[PDB]
Formats: sequence, structure tokens, C-alpha cells
Amino acid sequence: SEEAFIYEAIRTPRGKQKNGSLHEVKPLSLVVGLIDELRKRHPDLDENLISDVILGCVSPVGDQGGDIARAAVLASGMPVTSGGVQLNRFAASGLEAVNTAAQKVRSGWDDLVLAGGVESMSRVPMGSDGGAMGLDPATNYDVMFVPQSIGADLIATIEGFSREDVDAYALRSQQKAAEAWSGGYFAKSVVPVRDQNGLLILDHDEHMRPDTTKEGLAKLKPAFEGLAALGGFDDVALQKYHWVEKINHVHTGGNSSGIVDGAALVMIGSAAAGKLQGLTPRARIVATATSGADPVIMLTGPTPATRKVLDRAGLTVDDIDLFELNEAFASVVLKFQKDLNIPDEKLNVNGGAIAMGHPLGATGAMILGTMVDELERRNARRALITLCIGGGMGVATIIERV
Amino acid sequence: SEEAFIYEAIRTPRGKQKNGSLHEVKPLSLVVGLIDELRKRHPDLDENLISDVILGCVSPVGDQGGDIARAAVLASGMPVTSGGVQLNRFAASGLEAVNTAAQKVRSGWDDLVLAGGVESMSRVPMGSDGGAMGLDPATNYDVMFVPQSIGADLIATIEGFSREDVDAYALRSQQKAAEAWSGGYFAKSVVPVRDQNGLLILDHDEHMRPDTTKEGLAKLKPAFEGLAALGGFDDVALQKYHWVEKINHVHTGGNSSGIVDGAALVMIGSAAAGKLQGLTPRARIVATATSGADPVIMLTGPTPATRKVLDRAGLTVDDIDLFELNEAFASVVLKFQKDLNIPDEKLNVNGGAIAMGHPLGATGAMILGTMVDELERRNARRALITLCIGGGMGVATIIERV
Amino acid sequence: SHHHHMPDNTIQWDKDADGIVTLTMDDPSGSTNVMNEAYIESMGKAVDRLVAEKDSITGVVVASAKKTFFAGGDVKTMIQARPEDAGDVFNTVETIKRQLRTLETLGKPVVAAINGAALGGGLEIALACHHRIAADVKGSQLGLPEVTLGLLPGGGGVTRTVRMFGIQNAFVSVLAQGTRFKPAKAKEIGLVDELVATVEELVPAAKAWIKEELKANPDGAGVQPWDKKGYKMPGGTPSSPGLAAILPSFPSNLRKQLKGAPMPAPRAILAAAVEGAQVDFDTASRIESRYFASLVTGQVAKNMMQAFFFDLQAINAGGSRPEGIGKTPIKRIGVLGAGMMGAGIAYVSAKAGYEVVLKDVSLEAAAKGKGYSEKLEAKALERGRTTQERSDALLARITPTADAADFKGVDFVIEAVFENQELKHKVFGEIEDIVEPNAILGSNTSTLPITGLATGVKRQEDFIGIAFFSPVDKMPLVEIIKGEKTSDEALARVFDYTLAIGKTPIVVNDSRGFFTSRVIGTFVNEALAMLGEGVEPASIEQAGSQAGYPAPPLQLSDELNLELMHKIAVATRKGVEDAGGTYQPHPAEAVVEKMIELGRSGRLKGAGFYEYADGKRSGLWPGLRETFKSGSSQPPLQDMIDRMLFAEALETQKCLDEGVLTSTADANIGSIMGIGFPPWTGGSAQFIVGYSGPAGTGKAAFVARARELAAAYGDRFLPPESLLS
Repeated sequence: SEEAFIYEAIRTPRGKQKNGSLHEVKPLSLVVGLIDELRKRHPDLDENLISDVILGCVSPVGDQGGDIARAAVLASGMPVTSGGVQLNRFAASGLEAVNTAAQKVRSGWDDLVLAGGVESMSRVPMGSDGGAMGLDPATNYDVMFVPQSIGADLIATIEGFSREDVDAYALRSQQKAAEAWSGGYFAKSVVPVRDQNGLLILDHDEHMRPDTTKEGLAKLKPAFEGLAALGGFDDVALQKYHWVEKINHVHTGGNSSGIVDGAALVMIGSAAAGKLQGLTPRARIVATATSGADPVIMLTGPTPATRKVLDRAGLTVDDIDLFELNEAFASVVLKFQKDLNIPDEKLNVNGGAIAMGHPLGATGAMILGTMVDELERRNARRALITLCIGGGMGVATIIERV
Repeated sequence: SEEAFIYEAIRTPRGKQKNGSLHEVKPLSLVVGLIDELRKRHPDLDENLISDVILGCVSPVGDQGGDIARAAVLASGMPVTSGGVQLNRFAASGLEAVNTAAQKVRSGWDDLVLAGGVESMSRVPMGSDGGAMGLDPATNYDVMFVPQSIGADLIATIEGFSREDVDAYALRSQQKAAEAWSGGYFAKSVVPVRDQNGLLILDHDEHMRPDTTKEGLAKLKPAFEGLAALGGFDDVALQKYHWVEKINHVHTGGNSSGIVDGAALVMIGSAAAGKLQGLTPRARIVATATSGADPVIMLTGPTPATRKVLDRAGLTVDDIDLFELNEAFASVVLKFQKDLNIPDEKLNVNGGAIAMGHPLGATGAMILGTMVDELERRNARRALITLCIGGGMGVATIIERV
Repeated sequence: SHHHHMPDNTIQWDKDADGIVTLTMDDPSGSTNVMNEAYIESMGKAVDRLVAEKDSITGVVVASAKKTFFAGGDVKTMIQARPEDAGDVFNTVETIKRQLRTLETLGKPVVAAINGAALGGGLEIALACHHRIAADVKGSQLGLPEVTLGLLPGGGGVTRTVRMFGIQNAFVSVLAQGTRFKPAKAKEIGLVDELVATVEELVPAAKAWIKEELKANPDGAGVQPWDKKGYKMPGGTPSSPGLAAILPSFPSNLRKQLKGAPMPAPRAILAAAVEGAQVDFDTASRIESRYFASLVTGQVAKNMMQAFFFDLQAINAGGSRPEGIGKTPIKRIGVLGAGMMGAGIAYVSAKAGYEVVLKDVSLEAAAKGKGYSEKLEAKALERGRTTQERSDALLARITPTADAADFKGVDFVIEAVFENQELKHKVFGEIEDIVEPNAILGSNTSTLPITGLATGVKRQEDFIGIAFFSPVDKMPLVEIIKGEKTSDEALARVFDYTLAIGKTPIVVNDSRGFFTSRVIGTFVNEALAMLGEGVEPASIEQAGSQAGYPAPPLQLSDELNLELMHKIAVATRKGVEDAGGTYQPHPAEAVVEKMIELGRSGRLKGAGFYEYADGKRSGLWPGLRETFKSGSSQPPLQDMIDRMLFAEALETQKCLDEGVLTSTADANIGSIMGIGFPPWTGGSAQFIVGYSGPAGTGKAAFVARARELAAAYGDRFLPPESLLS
């Protein structure tokens, strides 16, 4: 019945891992800092209308355990009736938290909901929560588990993407992200992180390397650092895809998503909720959908998830003005760009996670808010957002400027 | 637009902690075992219509990390497009997973969704995921953190519930649960847990003590085992509630919820999805809502959450036939029973977690399925389900028999 | 960098033949080494010289040239730090810790020679060394008392202490309360590593340890334990299972100790300690600096810096003392009465080294008065703090006697006889002809006017009031009440004596109720009025404890006898209706007479607002809720807290206007150390200008909140004209 509108979409600057700025900031503060700014923007808003606070977090351990979404509600002084839920759908945790928030508004049982995510990877590493797929030999053997860094090299091997092809895309991301900061496209949504005294800690995506050259990207080693340094996964994937002889390892540290900290918040509510609170709807969510593909290759989920969203929204590829896919691996974007013929002037127009970083629980909401601003800056009408989820999952979302 | 119907609601027998039966069963198997039975009940069902699998889990670490809902999808042979999300809203994780699944159906963007929860407390203890409220001194001092076992004793102290009053309720739970198994009320929904060979592991809620006497409950010690064994929280709570001089510690191991393993699954979909799959709707979800109260007392959330659901559903207390509140602590139920005058012939008619156990992530779906069967057995019309969430949260749900 | 951006040089350089630098700190602008701008520039120039000449340097020795090693920091600067100066305070402590961090990671052994006191920033410099050698001398203290001023150890104190002992041991024993340690206790807990006999053995032994360290442990030479690979924090990190189980109880137990009082300093220390343990050392230091900047820019830390530093130095300087009077040495001391007061008075007077003639109504009572001094002398020896030889000889200086002929030769009398108008003039008239004519006729008096009591002697110019506080041994305040006929030399003679027994004096002009009894009365009277208004008693005790008082008011109304408060109201009702004016009684007088009617008149009579069993308090009286219908009024708790604090503050301002006190330093110190006013306010008078409510901050915010309490609780909360609109 009711239509779900996006009223605000902010994020923190993504801070690098090694000697990063946000290493001293506990991930709870990053969310509170964003709640403080939503207060500073709407001091007359009745926070009691806010019925839920949904946050994505892929490693809910230590600083991020114990329902951090509820901890942010209490530590920030929000009303006790604001609830707070943490959820984990791997990389799409941030976008699913927005999709879940949007669906709660459509049912009518919730009036106004904050959604987003948070991930402080410099403090809580990836995979710290353990896992059933990877650490139970019964199921690890049954469903052929392969880390994403190898499923991404396989996509390049099957589709014929060379080391020059993937490094060429990484250079494109570093540039458009540098053009975005220079053009001031991120000025209104990136909220600088500060301490308890007001002093600045971070005011820019410090993982960016705007001086990246095509030659510097070829000097790097193939991704042999975390899980790919183990033996076995090379041959395990080729048992599933029997028609492939050799895996061409093309992904490095320059063409893969960086490891950064950060957080994002999205304010979603019904039409009557925004009018009653004196809010202006900036975008409308048209459709969401979940699909998936082969979990061995693990990173082809966005292609069927996008077609399912376009079908339910009654639209095609031509009706979309901007495409935004998470840059977890360069070949995942190029695979998505080949399955559906998409022009580069529509795909990640303001750079992506290769340059700016990939905070797991928050990336879904971050790239969502990126498309909200770029829809207004270009005065375009529609935008589509998907991600490549682990385990071969896929989540896609269509927003429409209002 | 669309109405969300419950088609199936099953659960495993809850196994005790000390030398329990389910200690050897990994929590992933418990979910797969329930998926196997939903297959055995509807072999002609098109599982590709299933668009999401939402599971609650309060400690998503180790065996329960890495999005266990997705692991259950892959290990059970479900379609790769079935998705899978894990979420944590403390004790109401199971009910919120059903509420989220119901709201996804109302929006129209999802057709058929499995929801439920899982918690193997004998293997993954409570609080193993750490926490921001309890382990960050900045916020632990700011929002006055008090473990539930002390917030429950405070409710009894304020409302005047004596040690005899709470132990009297615990005896009532042990009896009605024993009457339920004797009467066979749990025969069709409790799915016995088996091994890979088919041999039986558990076929009954083995935490029950049907021979519990009023004298045996008074012989127990006040709850001084886990977190209450520390000093400080006694005086911290009395700083907030300044008009209370002495906290009367009445809750023990006999009047508090037991620590057990188990899992639950609920099948929810639209009307056209069930008709197309040859399914018969057994119940309809009328309304859900989230509210809360003082997080220091931490366990008064269900009272405002219930009034919000009744208001949105356009109903009052008289329109409900069965009340089912999670028995986390006896005084929480008695407080809920005093704030709203509710007859005992409507409140937890088939016993509760005091006798049968409290699997954190799964309890919300378990007590939900309990009210689905009891609505049909009594041929009643409506039922209401709430829980007492940590941090002072509250979730309530109304179902209607179809 | 190592500099802040033309000050003096406060550090002397001296290198020996083996390549061991001796950094002797000698600040010309004072008698002690302080962490000021002259130090930062002088230390920065010394840190840079160590790195540029590292090829020929093998060891470092940090020494001092003053009496004390190094003490505190620039308080005059920290107290002026506005909230907008948070950037400069952060940069300054980061500059200081960067000097220490470079001194740490120098790859060369660094030893500290602590000759005297190492307090505040002084100990923070010693913790940056790889070895610490201190000298055992009477007066050498080593601690981190920054929390006592509303601050925290910012020079790496929190970071390095937690690194040495863990979160629990460091916060409990060193950081939370600002504990000072003797040189023997410091080595016992791990602060100091080795000790020596005299200060002349420090520098020669510190260098000998470097040659030992370089020859025996060449790799670990100049590397802290937390700078090594396999370092494990004692007690574990917030992620290990051992600490993560009891970590939720750390903020709870801290709130049990502070009773919910608004003191952000101990809370900030615990956060920096735990948050610092979750990251590396450099990130922990930066986190530590953020919390230190938050305290200095706050209001509570300035209230404590104003009272516990600038006001205490002014009283020991002689502010309330006639500046134009010399010194009259005291020979013998006479003490009349030997109760709980006369016994303690004779103890602190002899512990300083003065002959005492203790007299009472008998000869056996003087033994119980001398025995109370010997009961504390057992603890003086059982604790091993005394010499057991010269200390046991101090008891021979006390001469307990009953014959008035023993007062022959006494030049200072302190009458501790019980309060009675005719009894005081009778005992003093008996003893004033025996003692010397130039003897001070001091008299510890509760509320009786000295102007009336001074008529009982001949030389009224030597008659004065010397009010102590029970227990006399522990209480540090002495209230000197100046009568009308009291000469200004008598003030100076008693002012010198109070500084001689190690206590803090204040000067009060003779007024009804003096200053201590008058102000603390309004505190308990505001609480009794709340009980009569129908407020739950437990809230009143929580309101008192959360305000910052050491003892809740209803508990204090039982300590001080409840029938004693009755005749206090009868004496003031007698001092107004005799003048014809209409006496407007306080509403608390009704609650008192109601309790006197019910036979519950304090702890002494066996039962009061609490219940007592064998002299031990055991919970509130259950019948209290039914007698006053507690629960008929539930006002906001902050209104309860501000009512008790404003009453003492408003009554203090009236004492300054009426001339009861002279300076505001005596008011702040007197209210804190006498009637137990909350230390976070900085004193009953500092609370006026340092008020931080929801309507602003300062004197202007006070008046609005006071006029808000007047239109809701009574016109008695209206501010006087001295600070009026």
C-alpha cells in the first residue's frame, strides 16, 4: 500500500587499514556520529516516530557484538522505543538493511525507520566470527567452498578478462573517485568523523590513490595474502568447472576492494511520516529482489538479482539512468557489464570500492546514498544498486528520484 | 496490499545443557533437519518460489557465524536463489525473523519466505560474541548496564512479587507443559532430531521436570552463577530507581528460563503463492510492532509493544483468545499479567520456557508455532505473541487462525 | 616534532667517557621542576640531541637538581583552558608524549634517578624509562594524583601503567584515586625497580646498571616489554576470556564507589585504560590525549583545580592571618577535658612534638584520654610507619594529670569540656590563674557565642575559639572563631599552631551558628523538609549520595543527635522573638519534633531514621513511609540534588555578606573539609560561579535555577543582593 521514500543518506569517510585514522574510533561511535548529524539536520524531528533501527554488520563480534544497532540507539540518546536490529547478509548487509527497512514501511506496521551498516575492519578483521561453511569439514567438502579471491579469478578466466583488462578498470575507479571529490560531489553526504572534543579525525576517503598509474598496477603481485595462500582451492574450483584447465590469477591489491572502516545511515519512512515531520522525500524505492547463482564461483549473484528487480518493477535496462555495483573484484563488475550491455557513463560514475574502500556491513548503504546524490546532481530519474554477495547470493535495488 | 499467511510452523525438541542430547549436533544440522521435514511434508513444492530464508541467532560465532541462514540453504540442497539472512534482536530474534518475513510478503517484493531461528547454547554460550554495551566502559557507564537477572529481581521488588509468587508460576509452567505432552498437543510440530543414519537423538523437551514440587523450588539458591556473581550491579540499579531501598532477589534456576538447544522454522507466503503451491493457510498475521521501555530494568518492553500492536490491529485485550509471552523470568510474565489484566486460562496455556527451555535465536518462532497449533486445537480465532528483549526492547505479534 | 612552536633552559647536559648522558633537570624559574613551557622547549632540545648523537651514546640517566625529582604541571595554564582551546591542549600533551616515546624507542637503556617526590607529570617521565631507581628518604612520594584535580595522567601515565600492571591493577591501585606511595611501597607494586640508601648513590648506581644491561642483555637493552613481539598484558586484553568476563563489572563497581556523583575524571580514566588496551601503544597514547583534553576543558576539573590548588596554597600562605605579626613559640599545652575530643587534641598536639597537660574531671579519665592516643600508637607501629623508638617516646611528652598545678608553665589552653554556658566560665576561671598570663585560652565550642564566653576570663584578648572536628586525628580542618575582644595576635598564635599540627585553619567571626554548624544545618534541614513533603526516604538518601556528599543526610541526622537539632531551633527562635521579629520556622522543625515524639532521636538513643543493632546501622526504619505518607510526591531527582546544594551555597553567600568569613578560599576549603561538600563543585562558594545546569554556566545560571527553585519549593531559595539581578 504505502510507498517507501528515502529522506536522508549520509556516510563517514572510509579510513584505511594500516595506520588508519579511524583505528582509534570504536565502531559504535561511527554510528552515533551519524545519528548526531541527522539530529543536527532535523532538530524538530520527533524521534519517537522512529520505530526501528536496522544495521548491517558482517562480523558482529567484540566491538560489533550484542546487537550494535540497539547499542547505537541507547548511546546516542534515541528514544527507547526505537528498537534496533543487526543483520548479516555478507557484503549486501547494508543494502538489505535498507531493503528490509523499505519493506517494513510498505506493510504499514512501521512508520519511520533508520537503516544502514557499520564495519570497523581495522579492529574487527574479516572472518573473525568464524563460520559454518568454512570451518565445518562436513559441509566445506559437501558444498565446494572457495574464497572469493579465487572465484573472482575464475570469472576472469572464463570470460577472458586479462590482467590488463582488470587493472584498466581499477584505474578508471581511482579517477572517477578523484573527480568526484574534486567536483565536490561528496561534500553534502560525507560526514567528517570527530572526537569527543570536536577535533577532526578524518574528512576524506583516505584509501584513495588518485595518482595511480597503469604501470604501478602491473607491478603488484597476485592476491596471495589471506585465504588464497593455502593450497587446495586452486584444484577444487576446477572440479566444478571441468571445462576449464588453468585458473588465471589476475586480481591483486590494486584491482580488488580495499579494507577500510566506516558507517552509513539511511532514513526511510512513509509519505505521511515525512510530511508530518516536515521532511522532503529525496528518492523513492521502486523494487527490491534477491536471487543468486553458483556458490562455487560465488560472485555471479548480481546478474540474476538485477533481472528480477527490473521484471518486478516493469522496467528494462534502458529505463535505468545510473548503475552502481559494488567493486568487490574488478572482474565481477566486468562480468556484470558483459552479461548486460551497460555503458560506462552509467556504471559507477563516482568511482567505487577499489579506490574508496569496502566496509562490509556499510557498503550497501554507502553506494546507495552515492546514487541518491548523483541522481539529483545529474537531475536523472532512476538508479539501480546491486552487490555481489558471498555464497553466490545477489541483492538488487531500484530507486527513483523524487 | 498482500496478506501474509503462515503455512507451516515446526521446531525441534529443546535439549538440556548439561550432558544434553543435542550437544553433539552442530546447530547447522538442526536447521537442515527442519528443512528436510518441510520437504517430506510438501514434496511437490517448488522451492524456487522461496525467495529468502531469515534466521535469528543471538550468538553468531563459530558454529553459528558466517550467515548460518545461507549455510542452511546450501547444505540442505535448497535453490541457490533462496538467499539467507541472519539477524539478532536478542530474545525476540526468532519472532522478528517471522515479522520481517511477514513484512517482506506484504510489500509484494517477496513471494514465499522461510523464517525462524537457531541457538545451540550448549556449544556456543550466551554472550560469546562480546558486546558494546557490556564491554565498553564509556557506554557501560553512560547507559547503566544491568544484567537481566537483576532487572528481573527489580521488577519483582517494585511490583511486590514474593519468592513464593514467582515459584508458584514456575510450577504452573512445568504442569501445563507436562499436560501438553501427555495430551499430545506437541506431536505434530515437534520434529525429532536424528543423525545421518536415521537413529533417534532427541524426541522430547528434555529440560522439563514434570515432577517439580512447590517445596523443591524453594530449596534453590538465588541466581548467583553467571553475571550476577559480580559486584556493583546491586547498587547501580538503585541509582536509577531511587525510590527503592533494597532489591529482593527472588529469581532462581527454577523460575528462570532454562538454557537449551533447538531450532524452529516458519513458512510464510502470499495467498497466491500458497494456492499455486497447493498449500493450505493455517494462520494469518494481522499486525506487528516494536516499542520499548527503560533499559535499566531491561525487561518491561513487552507491555508497550503489545498495546501498540492491538492499536494498529484495531483490537483490544478482549479480542484476543490466547496470550503467549516468553518465560525468560517469572516476574516479567507476572508484570505483564498485572499491567494488562489477563486470565491464566489464556496465558501460556501449553507451558513455557521455564519448563521446556529458552533457545535464544529460536524461541520467538517456537512459541509462535505453539500458538498456531493451540488456535486450531481450541478452534479459537486470534492469538498474540510477545517477548521481553534485552536492552528494554519489545516485540509483539498478532496471528489469526484461517 | 619535539617543540611547541624564547624560554630558559631547564635541563643540563653531561656526558661521561663511556657514552652515558646525565640529563640533570634544573629549572631556574622555581625551586622544583615543573612541566611548563620552559620544560617542553628544554626537553625538546635534549631529545633531538640524543637522536643526532646516537652513534656514540650507549645509555641515558635522567636526574634532578632540586629537592624533589619532578612534580605536577603548569596548573595556572590548565585552569585557563576554555572549551575552544581543545586543539592546543591536545597538541601540547601529544608533544610531551612524543618526547617520551622517542626516549623510549631509543634502543639504549634509560634509567631514572628519583631523588625526591615524583608526582603528576614527574612520575610520567620516570615511567618512560626502562629502569627506575629511587632513594628512600622521608618525604619522597611517587604517584599520579591527577584525578584529584579533575584531570588524568596525560603524559602516558594511563597508557604505560595499564601496560605494566593491566587494566584492573593499574586503575584500582594507581589511577582511580591518585594514590601516593612511599619509596618502599612503590618498589613493592612494581613502579620502582630498585632502591638505594642515600641520594648520593643514585647516579653512580644507575650507570652501573646500564653497563650491566648492555653486557648481559644487549638486545633487550632499551626496549620496553610492550615494545617486544611476544608481549602479553597482565590480566589480559578486553578480548581474552579471562578479562572479558569481569569487564562488565568495571564500570558498575566504579559507580558503586562514586555513588553516582558527577565526577567525569574517574570515568574518563577507565575508558582510556580499556580503549587503550585494545590497540597499540601509539594509538593508545593518542586516545589518552583525547580524554585528557576533555577533562581540562570541562567545568568540574576547574572547580577542583581552583579549590584543591589555588585555594589550599592561599591558606597555607597565611591569607586569613594578620600579615604583620611575628612568631610566638609554644612551650607547654594544656587540654581541659579528655573525651573523644580532648584525647585526639592531645594526640595531634604531641605527634607534632609539644608537651601536653591533659586534665579532666578525674585522674582515670586522663588515662582513657591518653589511652586513645596509645590505641592509635599501636596502629602507628602495627602499620610500621613510625620509628617505634622516637614514636614510643612521644607518649612521654604527654603528662596526664588532674591536679591543676600541672598547668603551671602552660602557654596554650584548649578547653574541650562539654558544652555548657556556666560550666565553661567555671572551668576557665579555675585554670586561667594557674597558666601563664600570655597563654592562649582556646575553647573548642559548638555554637555558643565566644563574646559571651569570653566574659568568663580576665584577659579576654587571649581568649579564642579553636573548633576541631571529630575524629580529631583524621579530620584536617580547624575552625578558628575570632571573638569581639580577641586580639589579632591571638589569631596569629593559633594560626601558626594549626599549621604546626599539620591541619588547615580558617578564620570565622563570632556569629550565631558560626560557619560550619550554620551551613551544614541547611543541608540536613532541606532533606527533613522533603520527608515532610511526602518524598520517599530512599530517594533522599540517593539524592544526597548522588550530589557528592560522603554521607546521606538522614544518616547524618542520626549521627548528629536529633534532640540536639531541637534546641538549635529553640536558640534561634529565642534570638529573633526576643528582638520582636516574627520567627518564620523552617518546615524541617516539624519533622524533628515528630520524630522526638516517637522516641527515635538518632543513633545514640538506639534508633532514628535508620534502625540500629549493637551499634551497627541496619537499614531504614520501615514505619518512616507510613508516618509521612512517603510516595505522595515524586519530584525530579535533579531538583532534590540542587535543593541541598543550593541551600548550602545560598547560606554560604550570606555568611560572606554578614562578615562571618573573610575570603572565599576559607568558604570552599571549609565547606569541603568540614561539612563534606561535594568536591566536584569545588566548594560551597565555587559552586556559585561554577554551576553547570541546563540554563547555562556561571553566576547568571545559578540565579535563574535558584529563582526556579523558589517558585516551586519556597522563597528561601531566593538569591541575596550581593549577586542579584
